[PDB]
Amino acid sequence: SGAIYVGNYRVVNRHLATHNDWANLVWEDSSRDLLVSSTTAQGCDTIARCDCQTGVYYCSSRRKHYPVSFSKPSLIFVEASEYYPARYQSHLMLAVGHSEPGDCGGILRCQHGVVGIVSTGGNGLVGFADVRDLLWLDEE
Ligand SMILES: CSc1ccccc1CC(=O)N1CCC[C@H](S(N)(=O)=O)C1
Ligand SMILES: [Zn+2]
Repeated sequence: SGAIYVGNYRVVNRHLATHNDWANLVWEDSSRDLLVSSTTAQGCDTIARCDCQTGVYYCSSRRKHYPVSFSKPSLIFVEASEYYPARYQSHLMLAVGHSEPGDCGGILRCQHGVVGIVSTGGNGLVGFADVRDLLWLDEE
């Protein structure tokens, strides 16, 4: 579990969105595994606006933050799960790092701010849904 709290937005994995998230929906995209809902309180996270390929992510199944090198946002086949059919997830970045199913939501960050959240992984991989292209998270 986990979310990004920037401005009056809450960014979560679409597959982990709550009823309250759906009832206060701003934007969602199944192909990216992302959903954004509106919040009453202002958040403290800042979004990175860069092309970094090195950063640090939080792994809840180890209670640890790990430095990682990650690929550029791309399309990558993600194996069928209880949440989506076998398919091409977009804007996804891969790294070598420990991950297990409930780690979705952990933040990946670089020197510029939050880069994205854990969405996939496996056999020593972890994948992140990028948010750096969502410029509207910084305003209104
Ligand atoms: C950290 S996820 C993980 C880790 C180790 C092993 C397996 C997984 C599960 C995983 O890859 N899933 C299941 C939840 C839905 C995502 S997604 N990206 O939204 O299609 C895909
Ligand atoms: Zn950066």
